[PDB]
Amino acid sequence: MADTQAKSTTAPKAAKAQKAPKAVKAPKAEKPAASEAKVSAKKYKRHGRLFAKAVFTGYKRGLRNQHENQAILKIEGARRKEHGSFYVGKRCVYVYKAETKKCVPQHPERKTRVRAVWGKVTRIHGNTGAVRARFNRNLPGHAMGHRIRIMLYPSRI
Amino acid sequence: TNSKGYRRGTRDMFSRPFRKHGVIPLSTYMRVFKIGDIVDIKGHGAVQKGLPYKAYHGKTGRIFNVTQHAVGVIVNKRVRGKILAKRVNVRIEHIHHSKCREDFLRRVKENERLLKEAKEKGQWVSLKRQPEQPKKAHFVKKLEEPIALAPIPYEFIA
Amino acid sequence: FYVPAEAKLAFVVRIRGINKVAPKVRKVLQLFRLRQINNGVFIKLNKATINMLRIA
Amino acid sequence: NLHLTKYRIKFPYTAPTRIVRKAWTESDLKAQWKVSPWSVKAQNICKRSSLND
Amino acid sequence: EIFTVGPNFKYASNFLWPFKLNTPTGGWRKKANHYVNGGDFGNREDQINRLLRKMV
Amino acid sequence: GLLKEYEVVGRKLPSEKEPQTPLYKMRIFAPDNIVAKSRFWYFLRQLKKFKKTTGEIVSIKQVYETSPVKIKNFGIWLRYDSRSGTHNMYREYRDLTVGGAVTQCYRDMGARHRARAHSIQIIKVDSIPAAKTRRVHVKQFHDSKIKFPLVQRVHHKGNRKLFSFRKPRTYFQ
RNA sequence: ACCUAUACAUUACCGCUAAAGUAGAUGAUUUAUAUUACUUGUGAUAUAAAUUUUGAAACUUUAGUGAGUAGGAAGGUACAAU
RNA sequence: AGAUCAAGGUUAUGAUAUAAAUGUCCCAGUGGGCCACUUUUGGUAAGCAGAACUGGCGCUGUGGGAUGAACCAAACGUAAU
RNA sequence: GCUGGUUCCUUCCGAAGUUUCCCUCAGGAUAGCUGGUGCAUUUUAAUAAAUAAUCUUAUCUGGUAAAGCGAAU
RNA sequence: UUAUUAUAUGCACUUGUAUGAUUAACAAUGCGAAAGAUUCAGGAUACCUUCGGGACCCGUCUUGAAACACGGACCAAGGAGU
Repeated sequence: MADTQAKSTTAPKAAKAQKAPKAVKAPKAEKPAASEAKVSAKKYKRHGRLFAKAVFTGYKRGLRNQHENQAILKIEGARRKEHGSFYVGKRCVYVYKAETKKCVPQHPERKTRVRAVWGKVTRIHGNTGAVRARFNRNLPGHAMGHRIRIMLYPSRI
Repeated sequence: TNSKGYRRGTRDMFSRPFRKHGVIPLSTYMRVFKIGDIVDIKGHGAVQKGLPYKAYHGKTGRIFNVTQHAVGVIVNKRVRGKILAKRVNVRIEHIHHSKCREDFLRRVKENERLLKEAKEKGQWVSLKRQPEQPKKAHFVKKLEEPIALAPIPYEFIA
Repeated sequence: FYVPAEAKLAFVVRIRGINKVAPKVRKVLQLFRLRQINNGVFIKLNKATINMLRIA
Repeated sequence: NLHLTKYRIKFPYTAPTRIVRKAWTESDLKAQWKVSPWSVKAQNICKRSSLND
Repeated sequence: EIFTVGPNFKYASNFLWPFKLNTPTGGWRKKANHYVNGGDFGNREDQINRLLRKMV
Repeated sequence: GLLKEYEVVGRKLPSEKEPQTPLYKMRIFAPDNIVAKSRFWYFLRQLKKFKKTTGEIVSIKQVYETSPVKIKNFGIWLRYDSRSGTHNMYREYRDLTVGGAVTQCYRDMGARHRARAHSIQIIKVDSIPAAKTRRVHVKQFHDSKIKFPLVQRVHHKGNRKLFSFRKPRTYFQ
């Protein structure tokens, strides 16, 4: 009985398509004879354009340690662990303001008022979507409630 | 506050266990022990000239004394820790044989003979000792009375 | 009724520490070369290692 | 785990599936399912799914 | 000379150093008791394969 | 586990003074196929001499309940031991299969009586047809047909938006 | 389903314990080439080129391994005068 | 019992050996201890005393019951996962 | 035999609180543990047919539970 | 009979597979600019500024000291294994 479920959901590889490995539809269609393809709805909220917003929530805190070489994030789009795994491997970048310039504009133009350390998210951590993240240096400690970002780089389909 | 000394603590040890009191047998006055016939030291209550004292009784030993009517042993006892040898003299009727050699001597002469029969075909020796193994994989007919055969308890209430 | 063969070839993996271990289980476990947690070796099973394996 | 519709269809309570296979087509639900005015609202899982860019 | 068990076996696994198994993710289910009430150490003998797919 | 069912036969290893020992059989519901192998000894040590290891366990057999699509109800006899009032016991629970009819029966017996699993022996399982269930919380479901608007949900509470906008209004009639 | 330890594993690194290797450099060694003995093809000669140093108390290499007061030995540095 | 010839399988239970084997300095210390489980005296008893067999605390940080020398995980080269 | 202080860093190793004796019972000798110093050697030491430690196999070994009063005491 | 596999590939060449704790082509960013001096990472050197966890304040007798146990106001020079 489950043998067509080894078959029918290769129609996504037949509707994308690639080598077309299924003839039965699984279309999510409006037809009365088309009541399948089984979405794990619902959620309807973007948080994905560029610098898709996600505020920050302290380090990968033990109860009585820190391990501040890493950091942990709060990703406002996501709310189940199937959501957040689309944020694997993105960079993580956070700007924060300061006084002087001290650097010329040579690699593409900078009058230099903004200052920003950098980094890279890795893996999904919390069973609702909190996804820990490592930086270039270390997340400067007073940011627990600053509006850090995640840009789309790099991405796929 | 005492052990210290010389026969204290002989409640069930040093006497005769039940229905064996009175006159000694005369089998044990006959036995013969060479150098190396490994022997035991144990307790008795019918030759009251001699004993092994409160710690030894229940240990066995080698024999390196051959004398008039005595046996002088080597025996291991626990000091903490310099486990030494001791030379104890004792009249003979305190003493029983080891039988722990007495399996091993027929472990010898089988091996001299089962190799001797192996000396006509060659293979194989198989002459060491091995305990029971994981056995086999039978198939078992009922053959005798098919199953259920269902003993399930119900017994508490009494 | 066909029985499966009862087997030789066990495989033994330690679980618990180096410390708070029982008295004569300190020599048996150095007598299989399990020392650290999550190390393993194999045995040749008979009765004569079960009542070494039971005392750990 | 389930919500209920509003279409009670008669069966014996110890019915095999084949008469249910018979009676479900007889009770013309598949006709009247997609005309239910808020199962027109059901078509947001059947058209507003994935809402192409 | 291990998986089939033979007469050269005793020298065929002192030849191995003990391994260094990692730690089996998903976890250990309790680590409290013997297998047949709570579940971990002991006479498990057949479900060792679901461990070693993880633990190693 | 989901308390699958195994039948099991012991051996009493074949010692020459009387070969072909009589090979008694149980019916063991158990959380695992590994754990009934040392539960059978606990049942067997009530009746015969037979101690592991003087006996083998010839084939455990998983048996595959026969009528799952039908809704046949069972009674179970029971031996619980509470604090010191160890007893006999008869219950039932109306379940789909037998294997679901022992998980539920454990997780009612641990639910109202505290009755750990080390004091329960499933001594008998019978497929009761009808008309002998005492069991007032069951046999009111015998009454086909039934109107029954016990409108429930999971109450998934509520769902995604942890600051919603639309007033979650259960009843919806 | 997840959760965290200076624990477990793997890559680097430190010191320590164990094991092992290296000294005819008025040579060794390739790289080419002239030739040749020619043994098909392997070698010796000659030319041209370049690599070849350390308290052998050195140097290379390999595995394992590391808590600590009471206390003992191990090399290391201050402040002296001769 | 001893010396000395004659015959002799593969050496005789498992599993190892992070190496085994010993003579000095009698080598600095230390010769007051504490606790839990079982086993247990003295006492009605106690966070008291009094012990045999282990493990630990003193020597020891540690992750965990907020806390706490012993409880239960684990016994601490510098580092990322 | 009683109290106070007994000064530089890392590496290695890592105990005692016990028995005896003493006008000793707050201390000392004593063995014990530890550390150092090498030194002799195994197809258990150098580019097994020999050992020493835990179970098995076999063989002796004890009266504590558990019993036992329709045996002694 | 039917399956099966390896052996029956020398001759030079190749940025070329794998092998000596098997990580590296590309691209961007920049002139060690006479002196002068911008750029990229790092940098609690010992502060100050801003936050997250940690956290009793030092000898010592003792089974046990953060001790509601004794000694310590601060500092330079002198002091105890000869």
